[PDB]
Amino acid sequence: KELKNIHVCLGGLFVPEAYITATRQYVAQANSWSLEELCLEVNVTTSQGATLDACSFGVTGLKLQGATCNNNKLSLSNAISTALPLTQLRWVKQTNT
Amino acid sequence: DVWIDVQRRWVYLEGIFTGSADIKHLLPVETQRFQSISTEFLALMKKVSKSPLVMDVLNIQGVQRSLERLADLLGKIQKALGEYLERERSSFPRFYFVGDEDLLEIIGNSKNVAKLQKHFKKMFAGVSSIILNEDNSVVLGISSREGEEVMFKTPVSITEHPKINEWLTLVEKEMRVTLAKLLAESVTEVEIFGKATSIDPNTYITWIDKYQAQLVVLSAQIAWSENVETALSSMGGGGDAAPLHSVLSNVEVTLNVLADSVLMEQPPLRRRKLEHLITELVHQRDVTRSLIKSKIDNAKSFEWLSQMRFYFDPKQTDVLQQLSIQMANAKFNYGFEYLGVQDKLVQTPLTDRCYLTMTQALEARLGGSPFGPAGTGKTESVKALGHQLGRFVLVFNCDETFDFQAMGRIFVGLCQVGAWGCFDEFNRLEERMLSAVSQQVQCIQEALREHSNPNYDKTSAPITCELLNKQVKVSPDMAIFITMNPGYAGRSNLPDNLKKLFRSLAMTKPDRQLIAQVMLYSQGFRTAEVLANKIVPFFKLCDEQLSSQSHYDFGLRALKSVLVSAGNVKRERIQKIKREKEERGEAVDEGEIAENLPEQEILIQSVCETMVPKLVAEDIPLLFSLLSDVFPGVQYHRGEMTALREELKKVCQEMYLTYGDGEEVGGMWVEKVLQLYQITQINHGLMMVGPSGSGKSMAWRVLLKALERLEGVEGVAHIIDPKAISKDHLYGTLDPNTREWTDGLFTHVLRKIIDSVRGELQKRQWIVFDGDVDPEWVENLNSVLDDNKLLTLPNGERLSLPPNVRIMFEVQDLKYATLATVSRCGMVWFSEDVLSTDMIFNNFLARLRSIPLDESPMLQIQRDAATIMQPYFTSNGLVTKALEHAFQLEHIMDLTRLRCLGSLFSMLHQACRNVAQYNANHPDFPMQIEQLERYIQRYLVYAILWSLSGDSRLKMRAELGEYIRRITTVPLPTAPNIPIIDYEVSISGEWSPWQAKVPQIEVETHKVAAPDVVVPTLDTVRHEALLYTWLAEHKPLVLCGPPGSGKTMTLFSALRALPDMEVVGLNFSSATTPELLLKTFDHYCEYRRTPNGVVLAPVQLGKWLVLFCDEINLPDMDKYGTQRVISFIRQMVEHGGFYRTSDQTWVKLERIQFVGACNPPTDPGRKPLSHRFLRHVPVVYVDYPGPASLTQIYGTFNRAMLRLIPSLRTYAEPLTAAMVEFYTMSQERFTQDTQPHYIYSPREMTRWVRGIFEALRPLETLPVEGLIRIWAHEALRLFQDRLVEDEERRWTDENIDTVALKHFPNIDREKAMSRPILYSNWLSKDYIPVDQEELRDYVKARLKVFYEEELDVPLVLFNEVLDHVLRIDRIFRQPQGHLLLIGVSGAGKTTLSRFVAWMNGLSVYQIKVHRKYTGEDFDEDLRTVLRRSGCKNEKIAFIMDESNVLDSGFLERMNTLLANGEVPGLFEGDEYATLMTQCKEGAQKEGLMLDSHEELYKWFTSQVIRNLHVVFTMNPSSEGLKDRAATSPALFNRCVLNWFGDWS
Amino acid sequence: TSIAIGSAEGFNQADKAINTAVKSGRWVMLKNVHLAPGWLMQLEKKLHSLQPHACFRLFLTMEINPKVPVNLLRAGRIFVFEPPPGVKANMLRTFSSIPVSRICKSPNERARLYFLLAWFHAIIQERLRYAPLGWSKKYEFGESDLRSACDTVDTWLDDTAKGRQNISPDKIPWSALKTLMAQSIYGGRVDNEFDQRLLNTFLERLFTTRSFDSEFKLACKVDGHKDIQMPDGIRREEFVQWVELLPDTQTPSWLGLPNNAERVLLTTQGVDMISKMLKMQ
Ligand SMILES: Nc1ncnc2c1ncn2[C@@H]1O[C@H](COP(=O)(O)OP(=O)(O)OP(=O)(O)O)[C@@H](O)[C@H]1O
Ligand SMILES: Nc1ncnc2c1ncn2[C@@H]1O[C@H](COP(=O)(O)OP(=O)(O)O)[C@@H](O)[C@H]1O
Ligand SMILES: Nc1ncnc2c1ncn2[C@@H]1O[C@H](COP(=O)(O)OP(=O)(O)O)[C@@H](O)[C@H]1O
Ligand SMILES: [Mg+2]
Repeated sequence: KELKNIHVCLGGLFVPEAYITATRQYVAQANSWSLEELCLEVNVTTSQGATLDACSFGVTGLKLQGATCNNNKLSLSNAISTALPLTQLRWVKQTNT
Repeated sequence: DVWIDVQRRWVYLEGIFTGSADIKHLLPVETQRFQSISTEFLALMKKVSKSPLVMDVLNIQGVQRSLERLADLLGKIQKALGEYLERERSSFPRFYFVGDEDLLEIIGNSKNVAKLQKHFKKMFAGVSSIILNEDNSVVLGISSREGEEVMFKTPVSITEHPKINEWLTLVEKEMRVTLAKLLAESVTEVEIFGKATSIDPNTYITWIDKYQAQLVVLSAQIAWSENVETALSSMGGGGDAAPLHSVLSNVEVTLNVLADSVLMEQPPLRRRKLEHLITELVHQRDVTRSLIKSKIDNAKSFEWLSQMRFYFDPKQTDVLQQLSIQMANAKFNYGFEYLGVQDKLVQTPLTDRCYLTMTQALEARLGGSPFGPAGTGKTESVKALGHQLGRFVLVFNCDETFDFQAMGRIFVGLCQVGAWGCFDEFNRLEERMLSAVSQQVQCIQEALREHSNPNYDKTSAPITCELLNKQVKVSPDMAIFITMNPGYAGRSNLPDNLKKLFRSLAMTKPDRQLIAQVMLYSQGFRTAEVLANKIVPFFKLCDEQLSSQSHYDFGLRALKSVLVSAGNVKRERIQKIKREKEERGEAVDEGEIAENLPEQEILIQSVCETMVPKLVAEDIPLLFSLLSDVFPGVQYHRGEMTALREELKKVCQEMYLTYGDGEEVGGMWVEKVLQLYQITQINHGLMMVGPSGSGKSMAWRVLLKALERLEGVEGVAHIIDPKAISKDHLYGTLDPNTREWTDGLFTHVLRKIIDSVRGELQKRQWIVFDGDVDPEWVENLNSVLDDNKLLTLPNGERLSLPPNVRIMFEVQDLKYATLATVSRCGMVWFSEDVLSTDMIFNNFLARLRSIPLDESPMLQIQRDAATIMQPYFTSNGLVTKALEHAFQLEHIMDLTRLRCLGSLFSMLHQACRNVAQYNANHPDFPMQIEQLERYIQRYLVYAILWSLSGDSRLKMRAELGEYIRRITTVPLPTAPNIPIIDYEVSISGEWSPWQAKVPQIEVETHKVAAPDVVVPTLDTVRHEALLYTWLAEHKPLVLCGPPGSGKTMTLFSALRALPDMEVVGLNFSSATTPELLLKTFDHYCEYRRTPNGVVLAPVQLGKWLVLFCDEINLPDMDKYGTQRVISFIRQMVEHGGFYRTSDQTWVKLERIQFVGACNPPTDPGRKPLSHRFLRHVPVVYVDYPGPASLTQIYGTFNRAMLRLIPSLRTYAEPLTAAMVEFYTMSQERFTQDTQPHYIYSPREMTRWVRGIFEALRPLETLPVEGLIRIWAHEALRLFQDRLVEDEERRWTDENIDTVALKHFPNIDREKAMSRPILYSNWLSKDYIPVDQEELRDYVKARLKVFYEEELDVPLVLFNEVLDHVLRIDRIFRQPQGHLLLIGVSGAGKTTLSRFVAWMNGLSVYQIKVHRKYTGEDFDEDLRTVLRRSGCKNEKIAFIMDESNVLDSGFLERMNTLLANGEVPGLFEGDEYATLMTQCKEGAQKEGLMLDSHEELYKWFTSQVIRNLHVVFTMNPSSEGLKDRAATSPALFNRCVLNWFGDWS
Repeated sequence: TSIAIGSAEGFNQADKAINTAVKSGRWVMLKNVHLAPGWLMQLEKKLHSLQPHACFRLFLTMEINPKVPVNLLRAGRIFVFEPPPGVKANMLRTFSSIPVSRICKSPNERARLYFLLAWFHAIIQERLRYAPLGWSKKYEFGESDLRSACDTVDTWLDDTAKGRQNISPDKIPWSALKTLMAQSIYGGRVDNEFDQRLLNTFLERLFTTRSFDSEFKLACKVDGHKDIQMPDGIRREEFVQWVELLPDTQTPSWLGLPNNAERVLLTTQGVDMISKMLKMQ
């Protein structure tokens, strides 16, 4: 149960794509959905000031190249890279809209 | 030099003329010329055979002039025949795809057309055979491989056109014409089928059945193209109501009819036609939907122009020009080549991009180069585009043997025929060959460009290009395509001038979701979209989540194998439901059957039957969770193969193997066998991957036997070690001069299966590759293991793989294969857990209880022993626990379970033989059950100790003994400190110490430190017994240990107790190949053709041959981690034979065994042996004798030595102590870390004793100080001569003085340690010490005499020169005495060697090396030296410089010569006969009357050993010395290294 | 006579061609001579002891690799060929390569299309200097792509304008050119979804009817507010003069990249120049 609420650094994992697949599989099993009909949406918030629901997984260490994220909206910047404090990966059903 | 050539020319010309009886009708004048030539040949036959003497026939006049005239005539007629063949190939250019002999066969067999049927497959895309009447005089039509046929509108009459070329050309032309007319009729009918609101299914199926699978799809595409063009023309007014919706609705209703057709049962051809039409109409529907969405209202809009559009104009008279294919601005005319029934590719957004790019390349008159990763549709998309335009597409699998000439011939054929050439794996060519081929490609493309100009007219000169110094007509239909897998291993880089001749296209991400949706839809799967949307993300998630293994592949080759299996499973389930309805009821409604069918269950079954077998143990739960999530609720239960399980039960019973079901013992292995059976069912290319000793070989052998007994089809297996032979011998060679193709091993096997002379096509043929896989040899099998199922050779030949042949690889890892090989084969993963240790124990006990050891009281002894050993060979038993503990100790080699188990089993067989010998020696009182029980239990403990810790040092053996004592209940020795490893088992059944077998001996004074003398030591008596046990079973074995440990002494001491075994010394170096073993076989063995096959046995009857390999782990590993010679030996040990590459014949070994020796694989230059090779060879670790053992061995030698002078009798113990102490300090101080040659072993301790003995032998008496002086002199000569730095020499000298005064306190220091310790037999008769000044004067006088008779170069004498000449003179006075002088050039090494050789009466031989010097010259010089030294008894100082080494072959030959004293392969042929004659006269002169060749060669070897002295001089390079320590290992353990260095 | 090195027949043909040309005065080019370093010694020795015709020339095309003999390098004149150093130099090379008669043809819009193609090619190649950022991998955008694109422009302009002196900018087959350049000519090398996205962005931005307006911006905000303006000329000479009067102030913003893309590369190049000056003090 605690492994869901730990924020991982995708750069520090040997196989981050396996982590993404594992989180997708967790969300699908928990909600009795199908794996192929799940899409990913990203919400960048502050590490301390964040809430993880049953479908959201926190990820740290993601660096944004050539842009800044304020209020989950992107703007171009002259900085080489901008650090994203905490990236929340929420798995939701595909809408096809 | 003329008779052989003329004879050969006449022989093959006579064969050609006689075999082709109809060649005379069309080659009249040269037929008469050859008739006259044959009359002359008959006259020669009747003249020369009358007198069978060379002198009787060279004296006859008119023979040489007539021979030259015949040679000229033969050359002229051969040229005429070649020019005729070229001219006949100019007409009907399709003959460029058949061989010269095949073309001649076609020429000679024009009367009988039955023989012509086997050549139409390679001269046409889909014409398998022609259709003929009963008269075989008129050509009615042609047929495809699937049986589909087209009937000619006007049949071609052979009688009216007797010549082969004319009627073949007419057959091709009529093929094209009849296909055009059939297309016109089919288009007329499908046009009626178009523009209709509803379609009658019966009429549509009738039309589908009427026409060929090619033409129905072509007509559908046409009709749709004119429909969309007309609809867009209607909308061209602007704002018009769309009739494109009508076209879409027509497509949808026709697709509904086709989809309803595939549910119900259809003939296979009509099913394939329906599948092709479904794919095509799905593409058409998608295109029409895109056009509707984009609101296209113009026919000139690029959204319509970019598509492939067909425009049919039957009114035009020309056959090629009725139909025109257009894509963007590229226009093509349909080739109307009969393509048979091909498999169609879902046209996806990437086959549409590929079509566009490749057609743009074609319109630009330059080739196309689709590139990307593996399994992306590159070859198949090129082939599909070629079939779309009706072109003849030839696929070539390129490799490094596709040189300039082979590619030139291929280009000539493509140019003349007018075909497309798909050169797959093209970057597998050499970079220089790619650069050379770019010129031909550029010339062809320039010819195409000049053809394309409007100024050119077909009535003008034909368009030609210069290919291979000839003008070749270039057809405008030619295309060149190359598919490359960039960045892959084994691939080259294309030159930049070659890349501009091709239009590249990255094909990296195939649209897998569409291919699966369309593939399932065309197979009758209702809800195919859902299944595709589940199965493609499933494969993506399997790729992402599962662990990274070298044999894993989840690409389009896996989807395509899963989808095909899904279709097959659905068909099988429908048939099963029909049978069940027949059993219960009668109503068989196919609509209801298709409606209520578990399609997700079928897909899961296919996934489990294709993807599960390859998964490792920790990945199976992940894939099953992925299946349960992607396909929730759907579950599949594997169907039991009850009949196959029973048949496998019988096979395992007769093969002493363990069978199990599910969770029973052996259940996993049987499951793996069933998985292999299924993957065999679905794949024609196979891999059994898994660690060594996991059950793969037994799995496929048991499967083959069970399939033979279950299906009735005989199973034939051809096991090939691909890396034990060169790729030239594996696939074949093309002669660069005469262009003559010689079949390889695999090529010969496949061609033999295809020919089916002995019914090989009716048997189940499996070609097993039991060896390592690398992208060099396995990628030649890319076109074989693909969907082309074809082996293409550089000489243009193509061999289709028959449907009954399976290509199987049995490997232990795939870490060097690229993803191009992994993606094309169905994997089965055999973990070591599949074969449990209990199963191996059961197999051993069953074989012991069934197979007698002698060839029955022996079987009764075996059964009793097996009954006794049964309790210990159980799971969680003594053997299992001991093996588990043994894996925690450290061994000199990587421990494997089966090496230990094989050693233990052979040792137990030797125990049974010991009991049999005891019974034979006590006929009155045979061994009873109690004595047998005690002996067998104690011997089991002893064998476990020696098989599980034999290759480990003393501490690890003691640890294993202690653990066994802790865990076992067998009686054990009660000694408190002595380990169990120090005990043996007497036949009475009691532990007896090995020390009772170690007696303190007294060596004879003349046998002191002799090569054949072994002082008995505990380790010697133990290792001799172990080696006797392993050799008596003829088991291969390896002795491992430091150099000088005593491995060869132990082996030769153990072989002395075996009188029927003769050892042959083989010295491996880094350049060793199987050729050395083959030369040894040629010299010491002979091939005889037994009725069971060819058998290689030693020449001497009744004697076993032992091939002793001195350095078995030196041979170089290629860039893919394989030693070819080690693979050869592993093949000879596993399968008991090898393949003779002369005629591709399996040769079975008999009375031949192998023994290897090596330094530990952690030593520099030593490679760890393969786990598959180490499985069969037990390893015994022979370590250096310790100070106590050294004291014992050399104490006996010194005691034997000091008996020469009785006054020195009391000094043996302190002398031996001083020797041992100084040797130990020298070994500790100077290690191989500092310099490569700083290797100190008991060998120096032996040379020390021998040197002191030789310096003491002639003296009548000597004081103690003289003895210490000799001791110190030998210490200096043995420990200081090799030292590089002066600090090392100073340390050695100071510590020599220290040791001498420590162990000999009451001696005169000055009279024994006077620093210039010089000894020489030059001034006196004996080897007494010499003083420096008198020695200098003597050397000065001898140098004056040397100048008078030899080199007149004056020399300056300094003390180092005197030291060096004394050192050289010491070596020149020894048997097999070779020198290695290392120092700067110009230091006097060669001059001093020559001068000392002049004193010692040694002839100086130096090889005269120049620019044109090569291997044969060195071999001839070696033969001259060996003949002079051996046959003529001449003492020769063979001085050789490192600059003379122009090749590694020189060093290999010198390695063998320096070690053995004889080169086995040097004298062969007439040279061997001359050598043997000369050896006969030489032995006669010596006084020995020797008759047999074996004893003459032994005498020759002894003479070469005694007489030839090799002096090797080299510069003191740092890395060069390390390189030579491996290239020529004998240079450092057979030569005496002397570091001259620069002048101080 | 052009001969590709690598085969024995190639060496024989090279020897024959050189022997014939040193007397007749023909030209001879041997390609990929870096693949036969041993034969280059013999070729240099043959050339040194020779008095060829006045007009004889020997061309040796090779890749820059150390296997080339030093003596051959000293005996001949070295011409390094590499990507042009900037947008201006690249466009100058492009305009010099294409013949004048090809650009100046029946439709007066052909010159503008060729200029747009030259600008696109220069922008595409100049982004390669910034390997992770300008593209995702070092694609081989070379002269073959430019020639194929010129051929496509010629073919489709000729098809749309049947010899007419003027064609409306709307009537120009923009979709054909964009699709071909993104699918066959330049998009063939691209094996990445995002690189294809970038190529499509560039093609839709540059190849459109608005490119014939007088206010068209080749590159916006190249430095602060300044931006590159599309030339308003209609002849090849006007476009070439616009290229020659380009400022010598090229920044990554001309390529659409951020101006900080070159900072690390420029710093490393300056340090390397210092090291090279010091290495041969
Ligand atoms: N079902 C079985 N029951 C008992 N013993 C078996 C069974 N299958 C194989 N063995 C034995 O176990 C050992 C495994 O050797 P096997 O030939 O099966 O392995 P392999 O996979 O070919 O390994 P390698 O790669 O070294 O050739 C052999 O002694 C074999 O006879
Ligand atoms: N018990 C022994 N009796 C005689 N010589 C021994 C004994 N133990 C070691 N040696 C000496 O050890 C050396 C072993 O040489 P060799 O058999 O060539 O070893 P290896 O095969 O390990 O290179 C010889 O000098 C041999 O005399
Ligand atoms: N002690 C010496 N006095 C005079 N010349 C010497 C002496 N040692 C070597 N040389 C010279 O060495 C040359 C021969 O070289 P050589 O001895 O064959 O070379 P290397 O030592 O490399 O085998 C002659 O010119 C000879 O004069
Ligand atoms: Mg391919």
